[PDB]
Amino acid sequence: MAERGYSFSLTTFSPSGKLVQIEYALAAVAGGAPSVGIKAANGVVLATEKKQKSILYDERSVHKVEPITKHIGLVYSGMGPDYRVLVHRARKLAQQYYLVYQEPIPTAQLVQRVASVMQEYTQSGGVRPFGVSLLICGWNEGRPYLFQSDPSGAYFAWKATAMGKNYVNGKTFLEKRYNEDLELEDAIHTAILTLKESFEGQMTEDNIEVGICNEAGFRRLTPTEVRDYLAAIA
Amino acid sequence: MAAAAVVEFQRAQSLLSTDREASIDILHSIVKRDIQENDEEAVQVKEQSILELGSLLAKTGQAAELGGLLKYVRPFLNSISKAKAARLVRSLLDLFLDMEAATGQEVELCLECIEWAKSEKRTFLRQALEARLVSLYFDTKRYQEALHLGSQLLRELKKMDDKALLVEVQLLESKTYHALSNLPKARAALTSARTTANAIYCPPKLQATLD
Amino acid sequence: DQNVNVKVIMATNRADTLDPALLRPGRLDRKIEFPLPDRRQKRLIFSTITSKMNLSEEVD
Amino acid sequence: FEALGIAQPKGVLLYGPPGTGKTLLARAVAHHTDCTFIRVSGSELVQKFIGEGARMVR
Amino acid sequence: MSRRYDSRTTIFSPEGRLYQVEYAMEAIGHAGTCLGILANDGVLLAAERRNIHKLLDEVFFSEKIYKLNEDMACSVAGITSDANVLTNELRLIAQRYLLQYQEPIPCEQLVTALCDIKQAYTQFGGKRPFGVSLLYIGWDKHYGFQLYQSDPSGNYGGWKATCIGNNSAAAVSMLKQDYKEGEMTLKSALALAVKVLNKTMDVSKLSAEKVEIATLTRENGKTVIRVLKQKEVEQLIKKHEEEEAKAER
Amino acid sequence: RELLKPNASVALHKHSNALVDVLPPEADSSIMMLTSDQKPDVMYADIGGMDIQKQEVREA
Amino acid sequence: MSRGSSAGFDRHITIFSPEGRLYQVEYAFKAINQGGLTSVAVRGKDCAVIVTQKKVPDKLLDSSTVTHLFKITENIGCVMTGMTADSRSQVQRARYEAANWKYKYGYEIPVDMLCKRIADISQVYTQNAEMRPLGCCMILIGIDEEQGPQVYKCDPAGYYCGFKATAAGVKQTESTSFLEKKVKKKFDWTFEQTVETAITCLSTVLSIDFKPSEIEVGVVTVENPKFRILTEAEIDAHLVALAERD
Amino acid sequence: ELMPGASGAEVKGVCTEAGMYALRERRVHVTQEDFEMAVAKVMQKDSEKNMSIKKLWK
Repeated sequence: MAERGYSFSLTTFSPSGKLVQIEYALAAVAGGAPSVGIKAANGVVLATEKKQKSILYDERSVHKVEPITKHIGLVYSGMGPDYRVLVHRARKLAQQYYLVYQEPIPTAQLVQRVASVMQEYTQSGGVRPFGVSLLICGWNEGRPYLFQSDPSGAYFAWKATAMGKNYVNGKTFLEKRYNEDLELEDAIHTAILTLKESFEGQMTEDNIEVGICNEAGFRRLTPTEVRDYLAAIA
Repeated sequence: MAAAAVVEFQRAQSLLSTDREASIDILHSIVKRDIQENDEEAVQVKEQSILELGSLLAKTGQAAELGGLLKYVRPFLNSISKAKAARLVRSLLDLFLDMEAATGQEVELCLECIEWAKSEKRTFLRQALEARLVSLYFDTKRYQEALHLGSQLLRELKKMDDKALLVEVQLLESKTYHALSNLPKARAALTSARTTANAIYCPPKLQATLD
Repeated sequence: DQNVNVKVIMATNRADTLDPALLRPGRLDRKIEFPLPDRRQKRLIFSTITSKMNLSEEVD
Repeated sequence: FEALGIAQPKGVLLYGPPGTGKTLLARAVAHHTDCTFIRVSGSELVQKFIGEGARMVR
Repeated sequence: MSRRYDSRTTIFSPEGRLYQVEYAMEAIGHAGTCLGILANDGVLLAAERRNIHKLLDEVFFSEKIYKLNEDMACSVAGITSDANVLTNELRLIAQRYLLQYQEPIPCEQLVTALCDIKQAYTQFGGKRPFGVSLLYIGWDKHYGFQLYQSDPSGNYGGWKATCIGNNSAAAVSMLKQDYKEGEMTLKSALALAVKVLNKTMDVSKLSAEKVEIATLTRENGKTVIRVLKQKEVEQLIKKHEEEEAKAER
Repeated sequence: RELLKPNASVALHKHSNALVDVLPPEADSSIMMLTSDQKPDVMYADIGGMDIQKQEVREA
Repeated sequence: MSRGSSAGFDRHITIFSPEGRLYQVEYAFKAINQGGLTSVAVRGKDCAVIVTQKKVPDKLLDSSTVTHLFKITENIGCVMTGMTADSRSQVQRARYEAANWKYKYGYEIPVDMLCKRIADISQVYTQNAEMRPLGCCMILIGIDEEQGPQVYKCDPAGYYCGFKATAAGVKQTESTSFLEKKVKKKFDWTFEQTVETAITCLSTVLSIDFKPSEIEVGVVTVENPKFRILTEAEIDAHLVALAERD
Repeated sequence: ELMPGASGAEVKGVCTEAGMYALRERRVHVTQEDFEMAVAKVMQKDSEKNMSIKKLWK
């Protein structure tokens, strides 16, 4: 018939360069799942916590490592429903680029467009902005790239960053550590070790999920493979 | 990619085919070439070079080839330029230390290494080398030296620290000072160790010392 | 304070617990923080406490 | 001040963050002048003459 | 309920002005600073990114200064989030006016049109006004070289050197002190721009990663808008060392 | 009368009006104490965890 | 849990808490607990079984919407778990979206895609407080065409991922750990066993048990990919076998 | 040089923390690292605040 309810601003400016209600959203991604992203400089590899901690996981396509398109993949930390819309929206955006350019959407561009809805939800009454942060990968310009889009809509540029449990501590360890000039196989080994540092508990292959982006294209690594990398390194 | 593809085959071949005294000669020449290499990634090539030489470290033995070969691991270490790499090298060092050679050789190889890590590159590698030298010193009964090496470092790596590898120097210090019979110093090293270590997640070896 | 005894040790469970007279900068040199979730601690608490009470043969 | 004109100090505002030793200078002049420096930290804790503000003026 | 709250967004407050508009200015204060300076043959924008982090990859090299058009440039002072929406509205307006006009977009015309949207939200729609003040630099024939400043309050201003973002009062005076009316040329002005950014930041140390510098200089028949690569800015960071001496002397 | 002046307990007569003696500041206390009686279900030895915190308590 | 602190007007609005909680969603979990419905779901390789309790207030009923087993498309089937009012509205929305998929896709929809469409729609509810989220929980079962039988579970919010075996209802966590032991013990997946293992689990967690008439089992077998309700007879066949099984 | 500072409490506190850390160790010299630890922990809290709210106390 019609709906009203809540249509006045719910968000008030705090002197910090951010609003109060968005700041709270960033704590939400912190209590979210561990996800790590490191740019290997010959592809980008992104790794995420497979589990939602029930430890019955049986993945064959239900992943949180998802190809949007030919060379873009997304792994996230935070909310499930909020993420599904970003994935559906991302394909429409990538393709929007694919129609005009005949190449899909660069990392920078995809970020600008996803970011505008996340802010929209803030300023408006009767909505709340996402609780999701994205680790976005891509191969554009002849270089691998990795961007971080936060639940606010702000963007921070990162060659390596960590999300989930102990995210803050995660960023400083990466800032010092981050590597480049890595072979594909090595890319996986470094990524898994960084995931060990963020994520607690058991890792086997139904606890962590890995996806790689390189020249051939983004794909999502089979549960057998992840296991071989995990064992290999200290 | 070169370290694995030709170098390992050539080293295995010289040893398999012609005698242990005959191969030593080939082996010297192969390590000299290694400096330059023919690498297509400094990262990978260095991790594998250090690993293949590392077969010799384990014995440890007292051969002519053993002393000279040890010298090669040091420029190769500086060139490696990866954090993950440090743990690998640590392990090879552990094996050099378990099986004893002469007193003098073992101490000098580790001393020289500490200084080069500092020259060419980061404090992070300088620190890792240190854990081993201090370990070996308590056995040698060169305490006085162990005390100077460990005490000096602590302030410098403090502003760097967010990383797992640094705790280990602190762990080792405590043992050496406690054997030394300096309980304040042992207790001091302990003080630093549990605050820095946070949670276990760190390499199985690292967890093994922390507990 | 600065006695053979321990100085007054306090705990607060709220931001409204305190009084600005107590709160004032120029009284607290020290700030003791306290986390508790870490994976390591959980194993350590369990093994020491299990060890306090009697050992079974199904001990893991 | 009678000569200067302006009424003898009513409100003097010392403002800005602490750690610059702002309190410490106040103590110095207060001791020398032989005025009692009676510190309020934001509290009607140290009003005991009725123990609520607004009568802490009179 | 909803009838028992206050936020005085569309409703006027005892002040005679809305809370939401006044609060937006506070958020702008603790976010990265943007300044635009006038030169004799160009105009330039220099900005401090919202990233205080020690490691940036440069995925998007516009994280503060976005070049809208080949005739225009903008900066962001405030939250990057409200900027994202505004950036997309600007790429369309700036190019639309140009399709028709066939003349480099007037700096004034752009801001007044934009300011109208900023005020529209606070007055009606029940949305808060954007937490971003956008610093527009452009050139049109009938005012000459320009800099215009945009607010969340719908206030516009015609300037020759101004700064908005963090520690703005200091910043505008500092630009006035070094740079008078029509004094300084484009190259020497780029140096001046970095010098004020070094002093005024949310968090100290000025580096290539923390700064992005943009030039409007009129080339041979076209007005060229470029965002300088990290490499070029670095040559200006040493130039900014030289500039500190020069202001004093 | 030189060990008279500190703030401590003392005795006065009601109406034979003399400060008859002095008494320790120890006297005057209605507070109970349990040194370690009704022992908590924890000890420093009966945990291993809160290691990061083990330095902060030890010192204080 | 948290009840949140306000700094906005968070109290009756879904907008953030310092936990990251959304108020309306947390209230959506209490809607599950109102209905009394709990479901245990098991995945196999012969079939995907969903088994759930059927509500009886009185014995004058017709079974066409007393039923909590729904046809969300002819091959892939589902149950709504929780409060029956919220369930009917969600089933209704989903079916119009499902039919939309039929116009677009042109055929029988994968289990992964079906859960994903409901998830996006429920993102609209979750972000709003204009219209409160529907405090039902859906477990979709069905055979994805190449992969095999799948059991996926969406929350009121819309969080979905794959699992070896899943549960929904009054308490997810207690039901899952009981199911986890059943999963470890991994039985030979054929028709009789997968249905029976599902049925034993739902009965153990309640400790009330039931007759076959009192529960509704819905399977998607490799035998007929059609979504089928067993009915009183066919369930009974498992029950009598189950008694003889230890 | 390193601190951004903010408060009256903080400034003195660096000295207190350096001396205490040496006490826990049981050395009677103030180790070079003690001053570093004290300024680092305090610094780290203060630097953090301009991005997101926090405080030195509850």
